[PDB]
Amino acid sequence: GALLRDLVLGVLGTAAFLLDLGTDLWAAVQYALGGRYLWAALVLALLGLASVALQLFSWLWLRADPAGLHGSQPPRRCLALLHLLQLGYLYRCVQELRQGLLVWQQEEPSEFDLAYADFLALDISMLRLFETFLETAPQLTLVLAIMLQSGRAEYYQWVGICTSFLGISWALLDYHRALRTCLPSKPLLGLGSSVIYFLWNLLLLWPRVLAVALFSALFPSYVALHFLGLWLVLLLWVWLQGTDFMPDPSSEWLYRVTVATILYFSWFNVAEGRTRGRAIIHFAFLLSDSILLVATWVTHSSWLPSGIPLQLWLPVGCGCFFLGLALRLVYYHWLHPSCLPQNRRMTHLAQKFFP
Amino acid sequence: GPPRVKAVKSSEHINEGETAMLVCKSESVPPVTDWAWYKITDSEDKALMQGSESRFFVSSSQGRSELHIENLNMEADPGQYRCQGTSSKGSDQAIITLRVRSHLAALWPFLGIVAEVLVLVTIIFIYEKRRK
Amino acid sequence: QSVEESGGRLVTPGTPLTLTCTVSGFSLSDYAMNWVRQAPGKGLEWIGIIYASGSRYYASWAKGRFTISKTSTTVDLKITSPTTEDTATYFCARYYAGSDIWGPGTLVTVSSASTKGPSVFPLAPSSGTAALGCLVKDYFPEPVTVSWNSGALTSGVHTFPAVLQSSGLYSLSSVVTVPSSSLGTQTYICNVNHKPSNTKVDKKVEPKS
Amino acid sequence: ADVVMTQTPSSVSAAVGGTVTINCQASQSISAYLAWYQQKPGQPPKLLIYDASDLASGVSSRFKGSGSGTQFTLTISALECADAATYYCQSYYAIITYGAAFGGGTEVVVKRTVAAPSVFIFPPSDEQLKSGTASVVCLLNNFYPREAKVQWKVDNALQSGNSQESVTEQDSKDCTYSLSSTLTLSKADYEKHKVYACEVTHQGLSSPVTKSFNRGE
Ligand SMILES: CCCCC/C=C\C/C=C/CCCCCCCC(=O)OC[C@H](COP(=O)([O-])OCC[N+](C)(C)C)OC(=O)CCCCCCC/C=C/C/C=C/CCCCC
Repeated sequence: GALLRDLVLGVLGTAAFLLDLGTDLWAAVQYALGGRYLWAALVLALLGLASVALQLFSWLWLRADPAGLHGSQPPRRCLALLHLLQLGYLYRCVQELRQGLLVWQQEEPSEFDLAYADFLALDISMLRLFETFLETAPQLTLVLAIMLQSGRAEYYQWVGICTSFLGISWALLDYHRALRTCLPSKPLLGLGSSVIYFLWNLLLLWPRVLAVALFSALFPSYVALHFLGLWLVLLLWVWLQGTDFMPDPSSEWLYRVTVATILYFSWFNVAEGRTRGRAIIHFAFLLSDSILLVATWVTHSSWLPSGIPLQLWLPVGCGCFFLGLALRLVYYHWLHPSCLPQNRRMTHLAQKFFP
Repeated sequence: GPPRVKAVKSSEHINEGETAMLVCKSESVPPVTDWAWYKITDSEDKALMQGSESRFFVSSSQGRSELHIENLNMEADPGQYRCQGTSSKGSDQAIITLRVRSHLAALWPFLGIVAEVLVLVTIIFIYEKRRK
Repeated sequence: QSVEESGGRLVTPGTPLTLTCTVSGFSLSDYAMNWVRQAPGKGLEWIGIIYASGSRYYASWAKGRFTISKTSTTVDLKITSPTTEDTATYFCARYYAGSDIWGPGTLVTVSSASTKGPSVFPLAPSSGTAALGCLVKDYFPEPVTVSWNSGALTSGVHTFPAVLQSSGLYSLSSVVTVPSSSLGTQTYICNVNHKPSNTKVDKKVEPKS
Repeated sequence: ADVVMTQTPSSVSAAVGGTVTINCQASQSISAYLAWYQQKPGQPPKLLIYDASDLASGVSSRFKGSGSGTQFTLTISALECADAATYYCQSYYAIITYGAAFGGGTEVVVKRTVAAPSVFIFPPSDEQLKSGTASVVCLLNNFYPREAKVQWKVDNALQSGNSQESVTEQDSKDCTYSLSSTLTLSKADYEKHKVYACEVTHQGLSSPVTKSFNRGE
């Protein structure tokens, strides 16, 4: 069942990421040929910077990797023309697909090949997490901001937000799958831990996206300052923290960049295992900023066209917030545990996540 | 018969630096020929003459009068204004309240944000540098 | 309560021009007057306003390019330096609450070309309802009015909007549908009038054998 | 600084009896002094709503203005064919400082039932050839929808660049359109060829209709 589970889950992942890119692109095209181009330019640049940062992640990790990945037909040059062409994250996917398929089809290969496959699926999982909080999350905030600001919601945008949502759902499920599969799973329902992980994290993730959106639509000229400021502080926090996630020390610039940007939307432990203190500090940041933002909306109330019902979505915000908080408590209290190519990044992160 | 005048907006809230336009209207027959605006003060009501301080303007038509106040001041402009229309059969009055929002409340998400950033930096800088 | 503009015509760039709006049914001392312009096939541009007291306020983009004044019965709008980008229809409107009473509007064209009279050619009816019309071609500048049988034929009259040609002259057709039986026992004459060239032409459109 | 009005959408359609909405967004607080106007092609505009909610004199109740602050919205119901026109909003809040700029405009197109176009062609009259020019007119009458393609064929050759189209506004009685196509040619090129046709393609036509005539005959 392991082989089937792997291949089908990975198919799901690849398809999801595809669909999400497709919808985003379609939306952008619609914008440009539909009217104003500033929204097309913003989605293009957001896409670009995201893609480029995942591209430099994958290229860094490849450069570090010891003697392995021998089934790499392009000898150091095509890999680079590929990554340099902004088209990437696809080679890792196809590689996972082809490996898993070759294994499934083979009767019973060596315990080395299987480990290589597990490492491939762990890598892809990681890069999906990073893809989701670097690309789909901002893209979702942007789309919500345009819907609420212009006031005219169309089919493309509804589908882009059901896609974004599906991408965050897959992403966080795959990342809980990975985090638990890297260490001995003492409990018996790791799928139930994964599901309540998706529920908690997304339940509180959404209100922050709505908040940022609301802001972005009430003051589109202050988003740059706001995000740059908070990101400066988060970055600084990571710098004051420790970072030994990937071999290259000089290259930690990217890891701290991403950690900075992921904290802006959720809670991602950096490198220590001292809980119940940095959690409350986070939650007080995220909450205070979201409350301030909502407050800015309730101040500049009559400032947006009567489009999406705002006297129905906002209550759902506090409801999802409260619920998320509850299941987060339930996750830490109840499910949260106490304590051959091998991914040293995922061993790292797993041990630093389960102290 | 007697005229009946009413404000378009009984209460308004504009901000300093801009120009408020209060307007009264009436539909009685005969129409209101002359209109007069007064500002309410403690125990006395002062008439608003056109051209005062190069910032007041009155534009009157049959049964309708606009009061334009430029460069909304926080000290003398906010308050209650009374419009009085005098038709050949009598006169009537309406009351309009004007508030002036300042830049303190306008630049509320700027000070708020920079204060929150300052607080965050202090919290993290004491929680790690010396406490941790 | 009405107003009527006058002074629209063709002028060369740089030559000043004064438009006059004559009110009727109300005094200019008890109501304000707005001046609004509209380019061919575009939206309305607000130019300026003159209050009852006499104060004049102009739009930001129009500061200096225009001048508003008024007498006891008319409001005048002078253009000091018209440009090619100043060709538009100009309306005057009484300001009470927005602009309720509007004028018919006068057309001001600014170009280097000269006026040219219109040429009218009959569209003979084909051979249970026949169509026929008049082709108003190679005229300048706008506008031209077309009426059928001194204004007695209105049902079915379609006047197509003019279009600019390569030579720089406008052209349009005015067609009308009538019963085929009537072509033999009824005279159809189109009356084209082009005020800028003072050209009145009444052309009959007879059927072809 | 003059207040700028952002009128959206540019176009809006509905069937006879439906309901349309138009939104105007002001650059600054013009809380309740916004007027709505209906301008028909050729005729001058007519004031529809003042103070953003008060109906003008002699105006039907189908027009309803709502909104305040910086967002306003006009709504029409029971859309008759006489409603086909362009609508504009206009701010008049403290004109002496921000002006009275107008909106971009909103062409309201009524969506009636499909109507096939009656096609007639008119050769240039003998009097016009004296001047030295020939103009052929292809008339599409009382049709719907507005989208239609006119093609000029001279001696089976497809012409392009020597013709001009013109489309009228929606009729106030039956919501139909009219279109004229004026092929322009010199005397020489007109006498050179023999057969002239006007291939008209439209949704209301189940098959391409080709009206043609012969020179002289
Ligand atoms: C190398 C440096 C890297 C870090 C910095 C670079 C990238 C990230 C920064 C993003 C911020 C971009 C903000 C754009 C500002 C300019 C907007 C503009 O000029 O006009 C926007 C337009 C205005 O429209 P209007 O005039 O009708 O407004 C009328 C307004 N009133 C109603 C009041 C009259 O409205 C709109 O489009 C509103 C849409 C706004 C969408 C904002 C999305 C923000 C997302 C943030 C997440 C970022 C992730 C980056 C990845 C991290 C990598 C390290």
